[PDB]
Amino acid sequence: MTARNILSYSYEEYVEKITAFHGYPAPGVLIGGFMVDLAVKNLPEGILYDAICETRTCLPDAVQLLTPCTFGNGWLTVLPMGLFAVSLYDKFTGEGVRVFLDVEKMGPWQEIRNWFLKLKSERLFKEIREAGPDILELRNVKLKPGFLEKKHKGKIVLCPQCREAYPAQDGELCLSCQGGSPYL
Amino acid sequence: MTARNILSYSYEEYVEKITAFHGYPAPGVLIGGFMVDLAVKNLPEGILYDAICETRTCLPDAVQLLTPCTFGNGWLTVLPMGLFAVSLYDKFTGEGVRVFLDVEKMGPWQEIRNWFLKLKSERLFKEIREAGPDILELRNVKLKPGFLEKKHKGKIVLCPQCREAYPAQDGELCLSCQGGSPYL
Ligand SMILES: [Cl-]
Ligand SMILES: [Cl-]
Ligand SMILES: [Zn+2]
Ligand SMILES: [Zn+2]
Repeated sequence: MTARNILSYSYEEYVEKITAFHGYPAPGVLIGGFMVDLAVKNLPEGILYDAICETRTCLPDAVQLLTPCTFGNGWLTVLPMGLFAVSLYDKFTGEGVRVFLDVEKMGPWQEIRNWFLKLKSERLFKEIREAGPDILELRNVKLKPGFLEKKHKGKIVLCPQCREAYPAQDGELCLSCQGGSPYL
Repeated sequence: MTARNILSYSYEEYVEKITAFHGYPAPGVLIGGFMVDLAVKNLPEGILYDAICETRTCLPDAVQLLTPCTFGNGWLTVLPMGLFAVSLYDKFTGEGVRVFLDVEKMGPWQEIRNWFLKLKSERLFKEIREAGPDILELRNVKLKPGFLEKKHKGKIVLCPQCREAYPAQDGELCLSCQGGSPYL
């Protein structure tokens, strides 16, 4: 029954939007909402930010649903490191904020803890909403130089093997024909 | 002025949705719409499919906007191989369809060709809509075994260095502390 807006959305509006997009109101994307909300609230007002998720699970959809950063526009980067953390950072300077879960704060919340630590769901969902940002920690960060590199003006050539267009830098065949092909 | 629906959307509804999500009605996401539409139209009726994009640029947002597959639910995989191609495949069997651009078909469309090949925009946008799926080719594919693997029931441990939770398989530190950290 606790009032828990996520950016401009009510918690119920946010649950609606995320089930629509992600397919299920997954704990990770719900918690993810609180994280992105706290992160945005701790950036300077009106700035243009990029995003980094340190896990591929759930958290990217919280970012995509709530921020202008998407996987397809490149403003969201996903580093698959298995860490339930997101950073939002100034695109010009690389200064930003990282938000992650603080298990030290999940005393009052054993369902969130059992979920987070995969220890072996109506109760879980109520807890996420009650906890809100109380299970989160924030830290100022600055991105490494490589994350703010000029993107390269690549020359497009034709792969002799599959006859598709690809960046010439990738080699004498495209990366698929080199062995990256997922297909039999 | 050509009628060009993209799944359930009109071309104008689709342009609206994609500018909202992606930030700009980028040629890639527009073309991407035609691709995902042709792909879905060539899967058996009513089946549950996963998606693969072979480039990170634009094409993922066409998939995310039009299909239930998202980066965060794991039903969309992005293989960053620089190839403007998407496949949709049966999640159970791995049989699917790959769609890509056929430059052989871009005779009537020099603006699309100049864009696709990066050779050095009101005209480009009109052409994409006029061309529709005429610049696309389709091929039946079956995914390699590794893309249909059972996902591992990982044990969650605490990184001694950063004291965040991570999968024990990753090592004695988490992948960030091992060196994957994007932060200074
Ligand atoms: Cl991950
Ligand atoms: Cl790529
Ligand atoms: Zn090739
Ligand atoms: Zn660590």
